[PDB]
Formats: sequence, structure tokens, C-alpha cells
Amino acid sequence: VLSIETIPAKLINHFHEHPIHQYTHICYVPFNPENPWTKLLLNALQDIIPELDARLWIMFYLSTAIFRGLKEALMLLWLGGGCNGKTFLMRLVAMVLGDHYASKLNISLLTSAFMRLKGRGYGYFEETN
Amino acid sequence: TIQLTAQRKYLAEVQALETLLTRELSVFLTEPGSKKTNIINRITGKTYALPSTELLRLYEHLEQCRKQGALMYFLERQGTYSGLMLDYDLKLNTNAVPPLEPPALSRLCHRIFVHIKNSSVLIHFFFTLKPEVVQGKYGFHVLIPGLKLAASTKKSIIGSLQHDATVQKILHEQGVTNPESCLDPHSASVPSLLYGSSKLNHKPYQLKTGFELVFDSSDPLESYNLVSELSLTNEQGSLVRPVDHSLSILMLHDPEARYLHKILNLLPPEYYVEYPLWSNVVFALANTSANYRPLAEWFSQKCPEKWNTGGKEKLEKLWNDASHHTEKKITKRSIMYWAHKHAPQQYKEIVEQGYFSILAEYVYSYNGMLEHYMIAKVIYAMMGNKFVVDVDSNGKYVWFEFVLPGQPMNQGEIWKWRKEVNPDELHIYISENFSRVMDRITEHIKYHLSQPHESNILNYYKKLLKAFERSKSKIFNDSFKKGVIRQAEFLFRQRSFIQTLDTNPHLLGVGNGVLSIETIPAKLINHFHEHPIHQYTHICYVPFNPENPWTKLLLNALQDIIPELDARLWIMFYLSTAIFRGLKEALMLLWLGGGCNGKTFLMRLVAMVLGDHYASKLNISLLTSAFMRLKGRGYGYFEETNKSEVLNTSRLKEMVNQMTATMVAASNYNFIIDTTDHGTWRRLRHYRSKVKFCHKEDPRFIHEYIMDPDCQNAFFSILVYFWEKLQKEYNGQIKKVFCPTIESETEAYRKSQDTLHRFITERVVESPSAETVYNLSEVVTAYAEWYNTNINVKRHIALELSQELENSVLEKYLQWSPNKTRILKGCRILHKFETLQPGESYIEPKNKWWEWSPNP
Repeated sequence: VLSIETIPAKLINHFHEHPIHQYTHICYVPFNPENPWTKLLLNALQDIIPELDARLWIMFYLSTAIFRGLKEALMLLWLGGGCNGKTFLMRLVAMVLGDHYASKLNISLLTSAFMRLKGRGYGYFEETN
Repeated sequence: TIQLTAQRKYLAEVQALETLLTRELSVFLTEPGSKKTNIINRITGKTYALPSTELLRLYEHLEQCRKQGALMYFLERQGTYSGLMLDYDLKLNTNAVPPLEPPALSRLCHRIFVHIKNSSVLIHFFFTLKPEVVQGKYGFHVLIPGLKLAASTKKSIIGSLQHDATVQKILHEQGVTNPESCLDPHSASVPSLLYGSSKLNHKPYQLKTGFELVFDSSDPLESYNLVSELSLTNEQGSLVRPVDHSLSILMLHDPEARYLHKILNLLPPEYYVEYPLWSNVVFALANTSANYRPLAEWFSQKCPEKWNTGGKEKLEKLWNDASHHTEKKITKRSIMYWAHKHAPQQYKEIVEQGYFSILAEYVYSYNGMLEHYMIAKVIYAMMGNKFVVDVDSNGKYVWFEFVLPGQPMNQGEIWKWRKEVNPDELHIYISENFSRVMDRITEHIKYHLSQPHESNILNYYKKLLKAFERSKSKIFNDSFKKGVIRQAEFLFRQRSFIQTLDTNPHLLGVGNGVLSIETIPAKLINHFHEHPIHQYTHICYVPFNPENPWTKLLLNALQDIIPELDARLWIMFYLSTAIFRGLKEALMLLWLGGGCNGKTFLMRLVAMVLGDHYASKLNISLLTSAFMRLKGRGYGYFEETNKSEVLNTSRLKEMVNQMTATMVAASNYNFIIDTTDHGTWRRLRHYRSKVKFCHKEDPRFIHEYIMDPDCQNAFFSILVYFWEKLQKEYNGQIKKVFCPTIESETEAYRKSQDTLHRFITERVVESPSAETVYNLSEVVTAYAEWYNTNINVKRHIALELSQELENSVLEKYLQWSPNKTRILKGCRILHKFETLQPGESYIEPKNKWWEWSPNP
């Protein structure tokens, strides 16, 4: 059980009275550049966003996305011709977060089920023509 | 063992020992490896350093026990002061009893007396011996507990008796073929045992007589607590006066580990001498528990030659690695499978003895009144090797049975797991097989009845057998059987089993067993396996054989089916890879046919061979719009439907986008496409049939060979062999294979359908040099005018068309200008009658059919 109650984050790998049933199978480790995957991901993100400020802001937005509490009530729009890695990033974040907190949403709902977002911490869509 | 339990329940008196151990003796714990302990029991490897009080209480307890009977395994270590533990390995030439005459005893006593005179001197001589009738004959254990001289003088005396000759000639008078070497040199340095303490699989000794004498500093039976008297630590004696640890712990504290140790003796020598079998065994042990290392090093020590030469080191490189993680899809069940394969008889007696021990200890413990739970445990231990319980998606327990030959069973389920509504096989197994075990219990009980015993225990036995007889019928009562199967459901349950079914796409269920495509060559399992297989195809696998008449028949049929050779090889290899139930490469194939060509016959043949569980029919209605049906398959197909075929771009968009099947469509007319995005196009391939067959068509092909098992089998062998060939060649990377005909046909089809792609190919040419930054909406007007001259006079103007062209095949060789305009580079526009300049790139004698070269 990982808690973001107070910095630094503490992983209770033992008994605890916090009641939780939902989970994601991904295990947590402290971040470090030593991991070749860490550096590779950061370089890939830097290539994806050559801009600095925009990359930092969007990465912070995704960092806040893990919070299942109230947000600032904001909408993010992202455009890209395809196979540019933005699909790769959205698939990566969806897989990392998992079903219990992430869910794909059809374009049919927005263009016109809408209650299925309850219990999710992050929602998204996919390109449709 | 089970005998120990029978004797413990047997005796009303005997409870005192374990009550003392649990209440009073427990608080005086002693570390097993420490030397401070004085009394040790090897039953569970317990060591104790108790003072003399509870020592004499336990001495008298053992005295009453040996009065009543039973068997003990108690040991003691000689301290700095102790008596004389002497062990003689009297392995006589013949198994004829040399009765210990009083002259021989007196002469031996005088001999050891004069041995101990030339040492520290300031006595009772007690004699015991083996019950005889055993290889190695009997032994003698004389005790001299009066003195306390446990020091280097004992080693000197041992050395003197090693070289003593009078004892040698005394042994000759007893007809002993070994004058010396019967004395263990570690007699005083190893733990000994008190009277009544037996050996493993050996009865305790018996006393012949106990004498006494006196030694002068100047001049050179059943009326005593003899167990206390014989004690070396008993300073307060009445008649006498004071003148691999982990391996043992694991064996003595784990019954199943003990059974595995017993059955490991049945393993053939090749297991522990060669890497494969030993590695698989240690993998199974790691799957069992990481606590079973000592048995792993014992298995290594079973082959000391390799064990010394890195065998321990390799086990550390294996057992620990496996302990951390074991990727072997194996369990103990594989170990029992091997044991039954190699030593089926001893396997049978071992399992029967285990079942009998379990049932008998339960009967003795609970006064012969069984219940659902004991029956469930016994049936589990007996036949848990072909039944698994898992809760369905609806919250209902579901049974499965492992199909074995020799039982009523449909074609094709052999060596597989099949579902049953109720465990009827279990429901008859419990009625019949358990009856013989219960009969074994009964005959065991009446066997003890036949032995003469104490009357009260005999009455106990009549009450026990009467209660068990009353318990006979419940093995037959239906409601009791339902309770038992409920208990088994809560016992046989294996968590995380249903969702793991048919997970690996490297396993396919065939008629004659289970085939694996993990590696080349493929192995067709025709025996029991831990592998859980439910889905399967009736078609039984056949070893691929080129000379088979049906093999060459199908080779000729395929050769006539496809006039081309290399394109035939490509499509054949692709359909061979279509068997893979895992993630495919997401390609689409369109095949044309005017009728009487057999392409529908090929579709039907492959669908029938693969079966319903992995192949399903798909309707043109879905694509022109049951979508959940196509998931979970490995191959999908369609049928010819009129001439007005049309698609929906979105549907194929999620089709060309989980999906783990193969998609192929067949019709009689060219399909109509209405898309330009390269994401759609790159996942599309097309072919058109050229040859037609008429009355030459074979009606037997569409009628007889369509449902002829041999053809299907031969076809299955062909396709699996070609899977193996490609995996050897391309490792499953089908895109590497060159198909010039297929690529040319696909390009022509795209030019016919994708007007935008046709314009890109014709009037858009990449110049070898220079720049095309002038490419703007002027190009949009250019292709609008081209459409006026090609498809539609309507003016086509939309920047989103340029955006999707960027998303189209024109994605490469692009650039983002500082103003971020749709400017090209190194390109030119072909107007009317304008010609592209040079350098303007556009934008085996039938044995090959059996097996072509990797580089044709």
C-alpha cells in the first residue's frame, strides 16, 4: 500500500488499518536515473516535447492525474498526426494506471454510459477518423 | 509413524511422558547444537539439559513404559564424567547365536578390569545384546557406570582394546570372524541411548543378566529402577554408585518431505548425475517451498562426484535462483508421474501405505467415527491428481477432470482437462476405491485382535471396530457423499486457475493429445501433463511426412491452386503463422474467386481442421455496419456475398488497430474502399485468383476430401511443419518475406481505390535534389484539378486533407518549417502532359513447393 498522505511517500509493505480493495499490479520503487529505463523514458519524453515549459506543465498535469480527489476542473487537448508517440504515451499511462482508475471513453458519448467514469482518476479517448 | 500413533492411543499409561514434556519439561529448553544437553530424542531432534530430578522422573516413566511396552528413541551424550558406553559391531561369519556363557562374561570383565587398572582407580557389570536374526548378527553393550573418567584416559583405553588380543580370542570362542574392528573408535564421542530406546527399523535390545563385583585399591535383576541405574548422568543411582542438522530437522519435522525422501531413493541414477533431470527436480522443490534446501543438497550428495565438482555450487546457482524465482511450469505431480513411470510397483505400495497411515491415524484419533473432512482429506491424498476446483464468473464452483486413456470419453479430449457438471467419476471413486482402504483398516484392526493383548485394550478395540462398522454405510449415503464433495470443493480448490486456462498460444489441443510449438522441433505430448488444456480440435496431430500419399496429394492440390511459386510460398507461410493464437502482426488479406475454384474449399478445410474453439465464421454485415465473438479466436473468415460489398472505415479502424486472431475475407467481386489514411492501408493486402477449374475440378475435393480425416491430418502436419520452417527462417517475422506479386497487386488496388494515393504516385515525384518548399495549398488546387480530370469535377479544397496526408504514407520524408507550413522538399508537381525527370522516385522441379530455399 502506497500513501501520498505526506511527503515523502511511504509504502506500507506490512500491516495497516487503511481499508483498500482496489489496486494496480504495478509495484513501487523509489525513482532514480540509475535505471536505463528511467533515462530512456526521460529522453523519449524530451524528444516528444522539444519545448521545456509545455513538457513540464503537461508532466505535472499527469502527475496530478493520479489524485482521485477533486481537481481544478480543467480540460487538456492534444493533437498529433499519428504514430508520433502521443498514442504511445496515452497507452503507457493507461496501462500503468489500470482499469480501476483509468478508462477509455468513446467519442460517441461526447459527440451526442457517461456515469461509468465514477470511481476513475483519469479518463481518455482515442482517434476516430 | 502410524505404529507410534497406534501405540500412543493404545496405552492408557504413557500420557505422563508427554504431559511432563508439555507442562514441566518444556520450560527447560536446550539449544540443539549446544553441548550442554544431556538427554536427546531423535524423534524430532530435541535436546535437553535437565537436572537430575526430572531426569529420574523420566527414568521411572520409561520404566513403566517398557513394563507396558511401546518403543522409544531417546539418546544421551556422555559428559566430562560418564560411565562406559561400548558398542561392538560383532558381524559374525554365521547367524548362529553364541550364547554368552558365564565364563566368557567373567573373562571379559577381568580383561577390561586389567585394562582399567593401569589408569586412574579409586563395580556393576550389566550385559545386553541384540535380539539377533539380522545381517551383521548381534552386538554387545557392557556398561561400567560406577566410575567417572570420561577423558583422554578413555581414548587410551579404546586404543588399548583396539590392540587387545584376549578379547579377540574370546570372540573366537564365540565363533566371531572379526577379532577386532567391532569397536567403534567414536564410542565415547557420539550420543548413546538408554535401555528400551530402539533404532530406526530395529527392535530395542534385551538384557541377559547383570552382575556386580568390587575392586580393591590394594588387591588386584527386576527389583531396581534399572533404566535410572544405567543412566550415565544418574549420580544418585541406588544399585550403582558414583565411584546436516538442517537436514535432520527438516526430515523429522515434515512428513511430506520424508515421503519425498523415501521416493527419491526410487529415482534412477541419471537424475542426480545429469543436469536436466536434477535441474527439473530442484525446480519442483523450489516450487514446493524454499525451506526444503537440505533435501536439495542431500539429492546433490546422492551424486558426490558431481556434488564436489560444483554440484553444491551449481545447486546454489540453481536452488537459490529457483528459490527467488522458478519458471518451471511443474509441481510435485510431475515427480509422482516420473516415480510411477520408473518404479510403478514400489510407487503403488508407497502410496497405499501413506493412505493407510492417514486413514488409520484418523480412525484411532477419533474413535473410528469418520466425517466429511477426514474423508475429503483421504480422497484428496489418494486422487488429487486429476481434479481441480475453481469458482466461475458467477460465483459457482466448477469441477474439471484430467482425461486419461481407458475410460468412456469423446474423441479428441485425451490428455486434457474437461469440465463436468458433477464429479460423477469422483462420486464412484469414493464409493469403490475408498472401500478397499477401509477394508485394509478393518483387517488391520482384526489383525491386532488376533494378537494376544491386555483385556481392557481389547474391549477398546471391540468398541472401536463396532463404531467403525456403524460408520461403514455413510460411505454409501448420498447426502454424506454430497457433504464430502463439498469438502473436496473447499480442498481441491486451486486459486487463480480458470483465467489461466489456455493462456499460452504455444499449446494447441489435438485429437491424439497436446502439441507444443514452443521450440523447434515441436513436441506432441501424448501423456499426462501439468498443462491445463480445455479447448482443442478433433483433428489429431500427425508427424509430418513428405512421402505420404495424402501429403503429396495436398502438395499437388496447393501447387495447382496457386500458379505462382513465391507468392504461393508467402501466402502459405502466412496461413501457417495464422495458427498462432497470440498477438499477430495485424494484417488483412483479401482473396478473389469466380466460383468452382476451391478457395471456399480451402476456407472450409482450414476452419474444420482448426475447429470452432479457435476459428469462427464472420459476417460481412459486421464490417459493413457479434463483434465480441471474434475475440479469443486465432482465425476469422468470411464468405462471398453478392456484388455490393462495402465497408465502414471506423470498424476496420479498430480492426487494423485486444485482437489475437487472423482475418481473411473472400468474395467474388472487387471490394469498394473509401479511405485514404495510411494507417488503414498498411494493414491491408489483396490477391486475385487467376486459374479456374471446371468439369479440372474434382467433386471429391469439395465432397470427399473436404471431410476426409487423412487430408485434414496431412494438412495439419503440413501447416505445423511450415510454421517450424518459418520460425527457423524468419523467427515469426513475416514482414521480412518478399512477395513482389502481392505487393504489386496491393499497390494497383490502392491506386484503383485511393484516388489520393494514385495522385501521389502519379503527379507527386520526389526529386533527387533541389527543394519543394513551394508546396502549399497550390498543391491542393493541383490535385483538385486532377480530381476534375480523374474522378470528380467538384472542387476539392480542405486543409484537413493535407493533415491526413501528413497522417498518410506521406508522413515520412517530411519537415516542420520554421513557419510550420505544409512545404515539401526535393519534389515536383506533374501538370498535364508533364513528365517526371530521371531520378524522380515514385511516391525447382516442384521440390520447392515441398520445401523451398531460404533464399529462393
